[PDB]
Amino acid sequence: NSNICEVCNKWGRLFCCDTCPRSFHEHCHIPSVEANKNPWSCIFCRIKTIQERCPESQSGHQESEVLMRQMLPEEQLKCEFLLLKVYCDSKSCFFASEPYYNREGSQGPQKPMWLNKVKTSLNEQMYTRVEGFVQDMRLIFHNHKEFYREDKFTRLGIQVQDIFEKNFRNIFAIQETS
Ligand SMILES: [Zn+2]
Ligand SMILES: [Zn+2]
Ligand SMILES: [Zn+2]
Repeated sequence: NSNICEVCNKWGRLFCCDTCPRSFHEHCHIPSVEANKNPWSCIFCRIKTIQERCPESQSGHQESEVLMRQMLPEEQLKCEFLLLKVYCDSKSCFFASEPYYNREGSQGPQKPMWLNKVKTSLNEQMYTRVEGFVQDMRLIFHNHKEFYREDKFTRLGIQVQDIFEKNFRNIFAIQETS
C-alpha cells in the first residue's frame, strides 16, 4: 500500500485498501473509513465494481437524465466519489470551510456554500436526487466568481469547477460532445 493519503498526500494514521494499493486518512475518505470491515475496499474500488457488474453503465448519458435520478445507494456512492475527487485537488482548500465576505465593492452571496457543508449533507442523506448535490457543488464556484469580480483570485473558482465538471462527466458517463 501507498505510505501517503490518496486525497491530501500527507502521511499519518492511514487505513489501507484491501483491494488496491491506496491509503487514506479516516476523514479524507468519503464516506469516513468504516470502523471494522475486514477486508475493506476503498471508494475507488467500489466504483470500479459497479462498472464491472454493469459494463453498459459506461455508455453515454444525458446530463438531464442523470440529474433527475433519485439518490439510491449507487448514486449516493457516485456523488461521494465525485466530492472526494474535488478534495483530491489541493486548491479545494479555498472551498472547504465556511466562507465570509467583506470586500470593498462586493456583497456576499445570498446562499453561501462550501465543501464540508456538502459533505455533511451527503452523510445526513439530505439530497433526494443527484440534482441537489450537483446544484450545491456548482453554487460553490458560482458564488466565488460573482464575489471576486475582476480580482484574479476568481480563477481559483474556474480551476476547481473544471475538476468537478471533468469528474462529473467521467463518473456519470456523460455522452461526449464537441
Ligand atoms: Zn488525507
Ligand atoms: Zn481500493
Ligand atoms: Zn448490466
